Amino acid sequence: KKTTTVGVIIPDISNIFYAELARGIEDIATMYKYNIILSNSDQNQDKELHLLNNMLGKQVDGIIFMSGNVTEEHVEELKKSPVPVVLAASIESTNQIPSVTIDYEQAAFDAVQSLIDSGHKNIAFVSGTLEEPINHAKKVKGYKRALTESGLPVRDSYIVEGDYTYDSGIEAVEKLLEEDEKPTAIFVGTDEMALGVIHGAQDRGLNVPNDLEIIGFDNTRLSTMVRPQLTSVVQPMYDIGAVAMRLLTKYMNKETVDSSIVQLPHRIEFRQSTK
Amino acid sequence: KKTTTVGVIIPDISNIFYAELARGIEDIATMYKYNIILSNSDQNQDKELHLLNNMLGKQVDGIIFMSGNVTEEHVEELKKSPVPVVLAASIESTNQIPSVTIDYEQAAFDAVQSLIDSGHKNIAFVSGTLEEPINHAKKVKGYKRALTESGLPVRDSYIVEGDYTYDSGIEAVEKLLEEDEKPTAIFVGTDEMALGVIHGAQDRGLNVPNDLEIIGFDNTRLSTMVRPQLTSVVQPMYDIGAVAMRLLTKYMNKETVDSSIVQLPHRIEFRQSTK
Amino acid sequence: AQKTFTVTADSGIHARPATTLVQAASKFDSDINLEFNGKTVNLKSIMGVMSLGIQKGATITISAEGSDEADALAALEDTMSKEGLGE
Amino acid sequence: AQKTFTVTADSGIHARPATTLVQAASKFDSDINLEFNGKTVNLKSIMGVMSLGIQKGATITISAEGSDEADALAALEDTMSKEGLGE
Repeated sequence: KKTTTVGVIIPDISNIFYAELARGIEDIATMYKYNIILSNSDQNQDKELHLLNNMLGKQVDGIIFMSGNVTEEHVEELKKSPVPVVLAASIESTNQIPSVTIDYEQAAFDAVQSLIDSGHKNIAFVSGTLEEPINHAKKVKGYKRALTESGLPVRDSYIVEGDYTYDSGIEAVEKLLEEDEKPTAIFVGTDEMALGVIHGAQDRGLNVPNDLEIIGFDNTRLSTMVRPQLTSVVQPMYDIGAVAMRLLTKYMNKETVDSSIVQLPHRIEFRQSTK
Repeated sequence: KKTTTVGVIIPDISNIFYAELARGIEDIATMYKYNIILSNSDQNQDKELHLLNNMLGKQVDGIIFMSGNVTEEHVEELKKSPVPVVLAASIESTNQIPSVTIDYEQAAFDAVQSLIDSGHKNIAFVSGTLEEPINHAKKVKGYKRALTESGLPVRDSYIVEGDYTYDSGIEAVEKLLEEDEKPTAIFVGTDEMALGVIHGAQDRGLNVPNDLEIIGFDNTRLSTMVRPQLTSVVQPMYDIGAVAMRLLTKYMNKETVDSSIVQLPHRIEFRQSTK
Repeated sequence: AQKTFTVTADSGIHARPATTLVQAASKFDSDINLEFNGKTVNLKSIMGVMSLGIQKGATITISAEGSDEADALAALEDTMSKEGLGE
Repeated sequence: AQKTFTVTADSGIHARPATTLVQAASKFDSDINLEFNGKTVNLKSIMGVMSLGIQKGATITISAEGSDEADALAALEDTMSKEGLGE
């Protein structure tokens, strides 16, 4: 029966974000003696949906799954799964599956409004994948709400969404700054689409926070290796790993789980892309 | 007997370098249907030496091990190991254990001398861990040889070694540039200890390659997200993954192995920290 | 019965630095605890710490209770300051 | 019997872009091959490709041979250009 081995299906562990997430997982699943069967998901409904099955076949006492969009059906096979599943840094409406992640709406919101008081008029959003319920229903959500709630033109084209690259982070700041009405500020999810933006406008001659007051997401090491250093949202890529497994563990080792759905703390880490 | 599962003991997969190494491994060990039992090594002789044992106990048809210093003894338990081991992007004198990696001496050498012709007088080295036989017996080796061989003062203190951080990459450029005799150039292993150096001198007011002509190692994405963009050594963090397992696989699936010890190609990728 | 601290690590108590103390604290034999802003969870747990989101700034309080308190308050004081934590 | 190409991907043929073609090429039924600078290894292999260190620049040559050549030369031409490779 129980094999003391917990699979996990993460997108691409080339990705720093997801990287520090292993450590998250790896590091506790060890404390609590379970070999983690890593397995790259490459975000694809069959790559996901299949790969799972096996975690299951090659019997593993649980599964901490991850996606940038844990889909309607997905849940079903997931609700079905004979072994415990604990969605990590991923999200799906129903709460039906435990899920450790950070508070993605409000975090989005805070920086936005905490830009506006920096005497801020025309703000902007630059996130990736507007499909991911992690984006369009969350970081925009907050981007918008703190925005509306303080009467402002929620300009449905003040938001462009390159992938999760630096190159696109500069390339978005361009097509957004091609526009007549130029932005007193900018928001961004991808921690490095922040550099994509700083050395972004900084390449068409424009000082920060001098010309633009920027902010972003994650706070990951990448938020230091820049000039200005980047002022961004703090999310614990690892911490999500940590409290993820501890939680699956709590389920795998019949312990009494408190909240099946968690949201570790989040603060703002202002380096320099903000005054 | 054979479990179709290959363990791997890598230092810290928070580390980008090692990160893209999973993909390396993960991605082929899948093509060739073996579940990889990741396991963080955190560079420590017991953390290493033990952790192994288990790959072995929880029967896994092979082991691609990694360290920044695969030690004398290490080999012994390794030579002993009843299952195939294929050292990756790691090194140990004897060739006794297959080993896929890139050519660490000469690569070091090339940039050094390919700095010198850039009309270069007083060069410098800034690598991490001078213990790692991967450093002191290799990147310095080449740093030195191309250096001597073209008669130059191989100044045993033109080389300082912070850890593998950005912060230390700036902090080394300082204590090296505190010196009377200032460097027409600089070498560095850690791809990000390059940024550590560019925004390093660039912080005490000094243009690149204007004031200093810098170069470094890996070429990993981090070698684009900087201004100047960083001119550095190209090593395939993933590719090492790839040809690593394919090789273990060749051993695990009694195929005829060509060379037990490989060294995938390496070139120079000059962005801008070089003129 | 304990100590009191002022978090010095700019990445608070997260990452391994976190999985680090939950560790030591795991060991012992006392009813350890972390006191951060009103709130306070056994230190012998991960979630609780992680959940308290303890950044770089505040005053924190160790909470040792049981046949081996003192020893912890010290394996730990010596522990977090060793790891760039409070002081 | 084949084609000929000029590598456009600035990170040559490494990363998945590598594990990508070894793939397609894996499939087929022909004696595929990669011709890069004199040297040339079956494309149905990883090492060989990876070992040839094929950066962004050079002219490369596909090498199709056997009952399903043509099909490859095309699943592949369409393959690498699809993946930002040669053209």
